[PDB]
Amino acid sequence: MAGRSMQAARCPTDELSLSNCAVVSEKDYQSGQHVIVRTSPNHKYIFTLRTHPSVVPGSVAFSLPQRKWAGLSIGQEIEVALYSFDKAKQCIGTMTIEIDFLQKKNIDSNPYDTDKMAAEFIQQFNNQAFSVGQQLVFSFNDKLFGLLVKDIEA
Amino acid sequence: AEAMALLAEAERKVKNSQSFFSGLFGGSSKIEEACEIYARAANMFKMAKNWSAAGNAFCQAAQLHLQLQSKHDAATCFVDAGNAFKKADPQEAINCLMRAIEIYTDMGRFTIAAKHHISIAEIYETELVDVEKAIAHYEQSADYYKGEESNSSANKCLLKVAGYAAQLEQYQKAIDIYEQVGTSAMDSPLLKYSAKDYFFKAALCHFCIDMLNAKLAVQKYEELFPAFSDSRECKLMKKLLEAHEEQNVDSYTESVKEYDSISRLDQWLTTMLLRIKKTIQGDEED
Amino acid sequence: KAIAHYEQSADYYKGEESNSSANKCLLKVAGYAAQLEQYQKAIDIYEQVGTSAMDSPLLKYSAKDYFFKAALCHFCIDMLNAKLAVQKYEELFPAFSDSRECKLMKKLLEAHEEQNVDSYTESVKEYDSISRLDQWLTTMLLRIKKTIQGDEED
Amino acid sequence: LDEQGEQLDRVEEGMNHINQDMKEAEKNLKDLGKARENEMDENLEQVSGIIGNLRHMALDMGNEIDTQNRQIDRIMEKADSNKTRIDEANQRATKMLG
Amino acid sequence: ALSEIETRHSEIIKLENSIRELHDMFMDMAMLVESQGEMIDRIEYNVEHAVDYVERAVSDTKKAVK
Amino acid sequence: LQQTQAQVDEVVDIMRVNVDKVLERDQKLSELDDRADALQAGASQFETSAAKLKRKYW
Repeated sequence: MAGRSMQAARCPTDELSLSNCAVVSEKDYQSGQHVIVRTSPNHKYIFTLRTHPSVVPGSVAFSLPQRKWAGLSIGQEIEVALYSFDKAKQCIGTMTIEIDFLQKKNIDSNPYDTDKMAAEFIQQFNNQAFSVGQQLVFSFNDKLFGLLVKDIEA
Repeated sequence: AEAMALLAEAERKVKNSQSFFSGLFGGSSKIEEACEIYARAANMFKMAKNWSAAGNAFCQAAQLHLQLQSKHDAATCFVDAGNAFKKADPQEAINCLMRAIEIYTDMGRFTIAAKHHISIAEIYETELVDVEKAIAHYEQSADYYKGEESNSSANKCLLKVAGYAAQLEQYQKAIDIYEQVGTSAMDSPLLKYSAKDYFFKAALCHFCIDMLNAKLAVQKYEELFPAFSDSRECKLMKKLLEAHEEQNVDSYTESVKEYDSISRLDQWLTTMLLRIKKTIQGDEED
Repeated sequence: KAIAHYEQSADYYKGEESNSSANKCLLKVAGYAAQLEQYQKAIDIYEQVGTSAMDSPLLKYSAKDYFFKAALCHFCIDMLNAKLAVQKYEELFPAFSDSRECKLMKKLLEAHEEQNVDSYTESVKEYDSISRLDQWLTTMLLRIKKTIQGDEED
Repeated sequence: LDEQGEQLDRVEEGMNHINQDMKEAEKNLKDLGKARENEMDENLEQVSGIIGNLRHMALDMGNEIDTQNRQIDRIMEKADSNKTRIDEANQRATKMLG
Repeated sequence: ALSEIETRHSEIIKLENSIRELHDMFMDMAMLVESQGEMIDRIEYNVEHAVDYVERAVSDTKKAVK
Repeated sequence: LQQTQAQVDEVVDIMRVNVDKVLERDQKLSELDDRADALQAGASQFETSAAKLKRKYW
């Protein structure tokens, strides 16, 4: 709870870059816990921790979407602190997302049933923290997409 | 006619006597005469193209002055002995340049100390390649030049630090250098048309630093982006680091030559450009 | 107090014909003094430097910006007092670098005198490219247009 | 360049009185002894003024640096002779101890 | 006059290139004399601190006769 | 345009005359340091020698 200064780092592999989880080391925090990244008085962002055996104790790994959302790079001082949600008024029950192809040089017109997408979305992004306007990337049938949280409902 | 006789003739006389040779006085006029023989010897060794016993002669000429009253002209003779073996290949000169530092540093003469403390790093990098100690002495001497606030001597040290922090590859410290020196320069008309060069030097130092600090350090340093060497920095950098964010090296390599068409590239920049181009390429595979 | 230090110190440097600091510390007096509070000192200083600047074959090219500083200080003056310096000074106006001193002025005098802003501001729309503007020049720009505000702003 | 050329004038201010004490303290020492191409055409005429201002101060900075180098020609000789005088005067003054 | 349109392009790009060549020599020139201004700063040290030793020493050697 | 080309190329050569100057600039900037640095100690130590001298002959 004290909040520890950490250094925004780079996501280890490409698997965890698709999870939108603050990848960390098993030696500091644990996967499942939630944290609030603090960069300035007017920048408080909330991430999901996801341990991984290739993170150096005392550094937090972030993916490009998080860094391209939180404006973070490999090597600045940030304060990360465990944050405990309020389940009663913060559990997601209906959430709108603006979806779009991540790679502009991979654009197709094939149909992808959303009914399968929502099911795979909850089967991969479960127990995660999502804020309004947050952008991330989803891998549907070996296809990268660029999600964008538009609205959340409790 | 050489001084090999002068050295031995004054070496007969350099005895620390306990006899009638002293009497009541020592050999004070005698030892000044002796050190003058050593002075004349050490000069004509350099006159005789010797370069190896010559700086040794300056060493000994100063050595027999160290314990008398004054290490001072003996310290300048150590500076001269540092100027002795420096032209030559032997490393004896650096030791004498230490001796000068722990006389001038030891005495309050940080100015001349910083004058040759930089030349030591010029030898540890150019000649006697020990470049992390060269850089530690550029940095230490720049600390001294900022001690007396002589700024651009320290900045000339900091380029040899920072410019050689690129191939030593601590980019995090390379960008830690050009900020506090160049944001101090927009008030100066002395360097303002140069200051944007330094925030190309700050900006292009990537370890793939893809934050908008590169999009913001260009702004805190308030900088008309329609400046026409910032056209050679800022929107240059836009094409250089948007194509990396496009993951597309081809128009990158065409536009870096388009920069070459309007301002030719030099060694430190070109090497860091092929460096960051490696980072862009190794990112565009995956 | 520092400007008094420059003043008495430049009095010593004047009385020793160390003309360097004699001109310099006076410039440090006037460049801040004019904008903040002292007005006749501005032209008196930049004319004291300007005459002996015109004298020496080393100095008479530094006089261009010195009489620029004498001119563009307006002292709640709407007039062509800068043009009084024009038909005073040895410009040799086929030297065009003084046109960035006075043809600048020959626009903006009648821009300020005809209380017009889209010619006054246009002068620096074009002059910012052909001369980089430091803090003091733009503060004086803002100074003469505060006189424009006092001419226009109800 | 101008403020540094008159900095060199304060160099002259130092050197003269140094050498004045050092043509003197040697004697005190022995006393001690005892329709847009036309817009391009306008840009060309802007540049025709530019090259005039260029060349005028180009010739003038030639004269300027030549003056500063002859000022250096003064400094070198007088400061170097005075370098000889300081070392002979210091060692002569010390060799008259006792 | 496609000959003269292509030359109006090409020769005048060479005109900017020539001014770019002198511009290279001039940014070299001005930043060089800039950099020299720091040796002038060390003069500013060694112009009167040199006097601050020398004239101050001869204030006591001339008065060492006293 | 070509009249201006010739004029400007004369001025390229005026800058080349500044390049002819700049070696004569920089070497002299070097050697004046090469004297001032060596002048500093001879200037510095003479007051100390003066102190060594004048304690005796009052």
